[PDB]
Amino acid sequence: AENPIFTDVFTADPAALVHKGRVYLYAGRDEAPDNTTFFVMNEWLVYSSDDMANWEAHGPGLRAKDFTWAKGDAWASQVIERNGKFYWYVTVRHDDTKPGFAIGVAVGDSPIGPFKDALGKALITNDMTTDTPIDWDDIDPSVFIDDDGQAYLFWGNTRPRYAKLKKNMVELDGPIRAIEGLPEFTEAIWVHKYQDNYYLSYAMGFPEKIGYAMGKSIKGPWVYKGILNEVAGNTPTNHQAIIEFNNKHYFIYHTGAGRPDGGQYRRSVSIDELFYNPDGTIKRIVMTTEGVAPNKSP
Ligand SMILES: [Ca+2]
Repeated sequence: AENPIFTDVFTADPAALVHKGRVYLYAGRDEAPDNTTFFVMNEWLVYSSDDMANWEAHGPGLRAKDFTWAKGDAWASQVIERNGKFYWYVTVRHDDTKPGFAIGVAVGDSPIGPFKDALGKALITNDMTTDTPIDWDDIDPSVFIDDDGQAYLFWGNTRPRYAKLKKNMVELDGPIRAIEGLPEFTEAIWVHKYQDNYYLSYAMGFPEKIGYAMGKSIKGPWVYKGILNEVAGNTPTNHQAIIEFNNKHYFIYHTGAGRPDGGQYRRSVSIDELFYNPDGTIKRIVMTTEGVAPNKSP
């Protein structure tokens, strides 16, 4: 379970879920030939584990070009289960009909697919959010289903936003709302709940750290609580996912510590353990070479 956990490919922008006693881990595959130009990402890979230490590779689960309305760029994504189906929210570069990055959604009958575009068009297009002129604000989706059954889509670079999702998971319900209270917000929202607190962690500043805020409701208000993760080894992007599995908590992220020539466009998923303080704040992550111990259900 030494970090990075996969040595034969470069993996980035991790997301994870727990389904029938296995963790499923989703990540973009970095195919950039070096760290000199830009991200080259075409497909997302799927892995699974019953102990957080030994991982089964399932191969590509989805490709950016699977969305007929996308140019490419298999950017940050997240998968969630509802009512027996799996909804995969993706960042992709939209074709020129609606210039800029966008958020798509695919649907699958199992955690490993087969996945297909659930809409045949984008869920969020760049032109739906014009309070900033940049064309990469509509990236990095995070999805959450609250205890009352209301689902929510969070996203954004520069401008943090969320909206309710309909029960079908593929349609917005009501207004796109701006989120307040996240100082130095950059991108990469992850939302989770533990006991009676909600947590919104995010990439903060640039080069990126991870900051986080706590709320008593999924609607906020969000109260900033400080740095969750220092700048990650040899990468300016710091992209995280937090899950609870078998009575432990896991901070899944990426570094540029892989070989050969890991770096900003050739990243590697890593995992370390996450610990709560009694008051529900989170101890700052310690990023390690050793990673996590096996934690299989007895
Ligand atoms: Ca926009």
